Amino acid sequence: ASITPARVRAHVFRYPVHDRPAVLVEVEDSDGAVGWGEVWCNFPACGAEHRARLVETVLAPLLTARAFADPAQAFAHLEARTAVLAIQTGEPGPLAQAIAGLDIALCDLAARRAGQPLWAWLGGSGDRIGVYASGINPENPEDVVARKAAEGYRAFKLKVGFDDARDVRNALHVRELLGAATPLMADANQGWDLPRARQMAQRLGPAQLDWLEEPLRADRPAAEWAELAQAAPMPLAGGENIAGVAAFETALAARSLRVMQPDLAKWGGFSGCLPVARAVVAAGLRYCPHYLGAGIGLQASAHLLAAVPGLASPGLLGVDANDNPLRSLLSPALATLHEGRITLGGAPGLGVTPDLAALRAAC
Amino acid sequence: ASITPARVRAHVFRYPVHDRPAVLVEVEDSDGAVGWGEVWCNFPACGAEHRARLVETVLAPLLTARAFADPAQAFAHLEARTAVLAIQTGEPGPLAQAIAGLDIALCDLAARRAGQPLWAWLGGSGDRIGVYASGINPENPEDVVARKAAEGYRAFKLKVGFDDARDVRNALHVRELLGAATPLMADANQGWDLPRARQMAQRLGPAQLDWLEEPLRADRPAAEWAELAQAAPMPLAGGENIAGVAAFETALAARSLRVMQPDLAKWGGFSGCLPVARAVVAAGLRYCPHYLGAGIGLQASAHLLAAVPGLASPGLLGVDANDNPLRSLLSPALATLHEGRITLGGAPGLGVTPDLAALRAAC
Repeated sequence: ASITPARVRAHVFRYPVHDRPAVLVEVEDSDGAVGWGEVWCNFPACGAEHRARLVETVLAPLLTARAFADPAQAFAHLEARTAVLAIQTGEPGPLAQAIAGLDIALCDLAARRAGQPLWAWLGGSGDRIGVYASGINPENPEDVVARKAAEGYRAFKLKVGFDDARDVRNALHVRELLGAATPLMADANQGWDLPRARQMAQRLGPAQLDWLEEPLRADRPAAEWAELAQAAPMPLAGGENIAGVAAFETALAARSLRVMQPDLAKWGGFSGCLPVARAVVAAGLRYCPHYLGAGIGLQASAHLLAAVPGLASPGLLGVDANDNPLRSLLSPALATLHEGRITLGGAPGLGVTPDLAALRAAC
Repeated sequence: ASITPARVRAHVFRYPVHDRPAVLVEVEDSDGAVGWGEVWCNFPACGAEHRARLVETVLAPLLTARAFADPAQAFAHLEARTAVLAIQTGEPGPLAQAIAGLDIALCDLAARRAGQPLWAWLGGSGDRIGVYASGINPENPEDVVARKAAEGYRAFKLKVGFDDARDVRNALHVRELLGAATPLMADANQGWDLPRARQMAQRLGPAQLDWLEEPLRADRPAAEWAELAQAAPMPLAGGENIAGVAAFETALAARSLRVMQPDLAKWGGFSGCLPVARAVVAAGLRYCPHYLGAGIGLQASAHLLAAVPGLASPGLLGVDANDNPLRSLLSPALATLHEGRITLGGAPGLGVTPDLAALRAAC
């Protein structure tokens, strides 16, 4: 059955730690069914309100003007109808992020209406996936690692790109503290230039990392990346800052990044990321999503990972290691964490319906 | 005399007509001196608040933490220090715009301190410039053209791209009305694909247009612009949606566009646009800016055009044809409009200081 959006809304939340912002969107069909989704908005710090405004004043009008055979058709329609606007305003990101969020909501709506958990609706056959503690801070990792390993995590990702000396210390130390079986990862957030990247890569090798994330700016020429891949001892990862089928297609063909990390709440949602995840896995590469926002986006990625678990190189879902009620409050699956894994269950859709009253009461 | 920003505030205004938005910025010197600027924000309709937030939460701190030899240096610092944030968020536009507005204010501040009108500061030798009624709607062109002619306008630009047949009717009709010596332009706002532009550029030929603006999306590969440029009877114009030094060099390298129109409030400000505007005129091409925002940005554009008069063909500053107090209450140069031309006078800086209190009241 087709989807006829009748009411579309965006809700902004901000939990103070600076705070953790969140943009939740809800789509209501004319017949009453409802779907929920999240819009990436960690940066800038003030972008949450703008993204929510985009959803209500730009996208919503387009969504409630007709019907759509399914989420994918609505995605293409919203992309096509804002292409020029994106060029006029220079806001490819905000528009992509608002559209991604809306796509998760529509898929949630569709799946909830079909009576299937999102992972099944997406073609998956299992609901259990592994995870990893993402974003561990450079202060003293081994400390936060232990807490998480206690919570049930069996994979961790340290943050480097600050002080070459310190970072290398944390990597090797945590490696020793964990053992040799535990997968360990590092994220530099586009913090290095080619020269420094080549060096840190080499220096990190002993840490036996599963991958080195964004060692360079996504901006850098493909050629610089190619050179770093060859030179580096571990596989490179990126995707958080890649958007569009063409962009992912180019990175995929280059094979400089052996771990692709598309963020469904930042671009494409399910309609866009499902096919790129499939392209990555089929190319022999590794698909490992991550979401550092509220629970809805996390649940969403969990369902997608379940639908595309990888073959020879299974994938893990990155869960923000930093405290944040906006995640644990809207991500029931995290309660199943046991032995580095979680199970999504069979609740139709995302498996979570935000309690708005309760969310603002936590803010 | 170096610049040492101390306080940077952004004020948003929305004049109900849905409504005309505006974001004015004021940078206060360490000596108490003040400079004013404008940050482009026509689209999306909800984008004004976000841009003002960017100025106060992201650019202000960078700006007020050090000193700068001149505005150009502060400009280069702001771009470099936000390059990565642009990637992470996909907001190259909002950031460029906020940056451009702040450059306009730093230059305004510098010109005032030197006791000079911005045009003189930019190294200009005259203050008299031509203008054109810009953005006449397709419904009844002959009517508003008559009205604007009565107001003092001796050049006009029509909006096209909606309906092929009606557009060529309007184009030719308005040409008849105006006679022949009167400059006539047309703006398609990236509304056509290559084969349609070729077709229309041909059918418009008899209107004897001075230039066809944005016939294709700014996105299109050089090959499509190169082809259209050859097939078109009139020259092509663009710039509204070209940002960055590298993008203009590319446009310049091809010369498909013979009329370059950088929007100093959208990108680069004076620090960025003066060089490209001078480069355009020296390369034997026309530099015809236009500002459809509020008065501050328009005055800023008039000054730049005065500083870069033109050699081959006299540059023309485009003024919004529709009513907007946000523009009229802040652009006194218009009160000198006589025989399709205005003069900036010797008043320091932009030649105007906004009356926030008054403006809010008018809203």
